[PDB]
Amino acid sequence: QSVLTQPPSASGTPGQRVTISCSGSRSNLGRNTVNWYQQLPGVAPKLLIYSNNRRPSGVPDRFSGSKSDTSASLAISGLQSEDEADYFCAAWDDSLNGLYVFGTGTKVTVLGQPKAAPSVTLFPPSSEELQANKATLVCLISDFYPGAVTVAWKADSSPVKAGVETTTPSKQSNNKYAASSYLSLTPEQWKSHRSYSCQVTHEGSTVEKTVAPT
Amino acid sequence: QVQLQESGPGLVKSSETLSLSCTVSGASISNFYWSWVRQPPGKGLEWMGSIYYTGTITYNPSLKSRLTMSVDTSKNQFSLKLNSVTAADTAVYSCAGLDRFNWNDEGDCWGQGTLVTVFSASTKGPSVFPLAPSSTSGGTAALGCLVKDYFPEPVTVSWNSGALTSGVHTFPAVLQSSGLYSLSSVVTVPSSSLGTQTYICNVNHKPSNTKVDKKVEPK
Repeated sequence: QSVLTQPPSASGTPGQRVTISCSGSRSNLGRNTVNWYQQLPGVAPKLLIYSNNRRPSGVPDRFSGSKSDTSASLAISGLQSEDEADYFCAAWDDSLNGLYVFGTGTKVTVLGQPKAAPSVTLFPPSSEELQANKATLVCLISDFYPGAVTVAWKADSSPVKAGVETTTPSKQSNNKYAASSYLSLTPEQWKSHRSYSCQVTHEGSTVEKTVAPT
Repeated sequence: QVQLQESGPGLVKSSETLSLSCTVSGASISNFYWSWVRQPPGKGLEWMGSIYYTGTITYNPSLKSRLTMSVDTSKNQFSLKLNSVTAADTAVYSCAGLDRFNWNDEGDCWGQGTLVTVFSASTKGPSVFPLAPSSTSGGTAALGCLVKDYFPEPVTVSWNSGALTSGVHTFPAVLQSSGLYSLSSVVTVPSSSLGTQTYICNVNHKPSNTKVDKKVEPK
């Protein structure tokens, strides 16, 4: 599939209105309608919105959807604990033989404590890993709340295609969250670029660390 | 009235073929683009592919080398086969009837989802690399060990044979698309101790009967 971009985390207190954006492109949202799904652990996604703004029977009216040209939005008014879940937009995309593309997903949290911004540590590949013909960049992310982030990697200033693996956030002893992300490269890729960056997005913050082979 | 029901082994052997079927009731097999999606634990939703009753198929390009889908109109069923599975294919598999051209008025229909776990008796011991402390002031430095490409869980990491406990932070492992795990353990230490104090990570991976001690030194 492709990429519909969503913020990692949307949060509020009880009764507040939360909104979730979805950013796509000409080939998907430009030419097709959008659906919204509510996703709970261990079960199939539940359809909340189809055809941009229509609710299936049984879905309360406090969920509503809107769609622009290549952007879409889901609004959850009267935030309740029961609404805590992951939410995914999705649209057909006219590329290749036809693809159904899900968004990256947005965790909705009813805030149980103040927000907390992530700390980020980035390690370059070790000389001995490079001696074993491999290269791994390590991005460690700690002390954030709510428990969802996006990790994007850059080579110089361009987003990296492949080789990225990222954990789901896990709760620390102090009830904030931690996660980690790994970028796998050949030694040639590592040595041939000027720099690589780990960029972490969380609520109202972005933190980016950069390392260089020289 | 429309009902989709997934069916197939919930526990499957690695390298063998993962098979699931979906039975459709209350709707004609021609009314939808019949589809499979999956969600590995802790990850996002991934569309696997869609099939129409004529046999037209479109597959996620990241799975097309190992995925086949089929439709049996006399049983009102459709099915997926996923070859050469690893732990990376453990996931909630959900079937659905998707409306390609938004021709049906009620939107798509969804099954219940089923968590399928890929089981393997195989093992692989970790590679261990140092995450060296940079060249740190003022105050504290971070150093650690990267424990890469092992299977199955768990591994345990200690520092200086358990004498070093404060400032230690071992991060839960990532499961890579190869089906192997990796994790990092990092300790924060006084910058003033780097030239003098020895720091050794002790990695134990009992399933492979592997142990590694790695001295983590500056540079």
